[PDB]
Amino acid sequence: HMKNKIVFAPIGQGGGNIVDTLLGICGDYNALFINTSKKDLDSLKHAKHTYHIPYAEGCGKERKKAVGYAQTYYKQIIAQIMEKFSSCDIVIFVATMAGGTGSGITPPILGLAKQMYPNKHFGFVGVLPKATEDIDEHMNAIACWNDIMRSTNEGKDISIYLLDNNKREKESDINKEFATLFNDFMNMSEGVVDEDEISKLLTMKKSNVILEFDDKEDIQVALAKSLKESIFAEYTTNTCEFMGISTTRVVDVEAIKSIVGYPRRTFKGYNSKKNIVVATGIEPQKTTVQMMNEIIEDKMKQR
Ligand SMILES: Nc1nc2c(ncn2[C@@H]2O[C@H](COP(=O)(O)OP(=O)(O)O)[C@@H](O)[C@H]2O)c(=O)[nH]1
Ligand code: NA
Repeated sequence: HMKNKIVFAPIGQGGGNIVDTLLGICGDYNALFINTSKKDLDSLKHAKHTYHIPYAEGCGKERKKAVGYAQTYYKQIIAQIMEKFSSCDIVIFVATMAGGTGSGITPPILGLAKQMYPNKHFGFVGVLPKATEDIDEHMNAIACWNDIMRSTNEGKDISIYLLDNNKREKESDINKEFATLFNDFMNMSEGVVDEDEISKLLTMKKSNVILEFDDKEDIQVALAKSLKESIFAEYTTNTCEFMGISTTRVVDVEAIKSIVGYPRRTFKGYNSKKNIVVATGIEPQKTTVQMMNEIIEDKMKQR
């Protein structure tokens, strides 16, 4: 259905882990696993389709060697995706940003795919490193972000799911939680948020965030705890474009808007299992990303 409309393009070990985790939850998705490391690809649990960059191996967080291996295979990689999954409207790229092949190869491949196939929708799921990681790791994530900004009109051309490894102790938890959040998002159509409404949310440009909250505490309090604990990178703006809401019981939607952010269009529905809010079209969290430059400059001066 909506899930078969989506094809993931995980690039690198971390991005491969996330999509693999998601497929473990639900195999209704499509994915082409891209990596310089044949080892990582062979070690995947649920990869039916993989693409090993020829004559390549793991790049040990060196993004310019990743490009070295990949640059000549960019088009065929895109050929693989678009012609094997020709009936997929939405191509979501998934990559960690501090790595070598995820960080260095995703922005050229994404940017090129945009130009070759203009009428498909493109998403980017990126993962910000922990603050304790070193200069190179942060320099890689800055370079990754900037390459995508420069290739997508500052995030305006694509959907952005921005994740923060600082928000959890284990990277695996980030993997599990996002995989859960995205699939719950996709299952909102089970008064219901319809598929076209889910489609609108999913394909909305700029930065998207998915939130779930409990029905114990007050809803303003309950959403506040979700925002604070969100695996997504923090946003400082107070508006968004489209908002999806699917809850177990009747809720004050305006309270949700005051806490999560004010949308110009809302889709509301009900489900029997989760209380989920999706904010889409949030301005790309450049402020949160800018902090990496602060880490770089503070770690640099330590030397
Ligand atoms: N959330 C999450 N982050 C990861 C994972 N693996 C790696 N990372 C992050 O990405 C960086 C290493 O990227 P990795 O994907 O292993 O390198 P790549 O294969 O060259 O893209 C580390 O600094 C981590 O911050 C993962 O499985 N989950
Ligand atoms: Na499912």
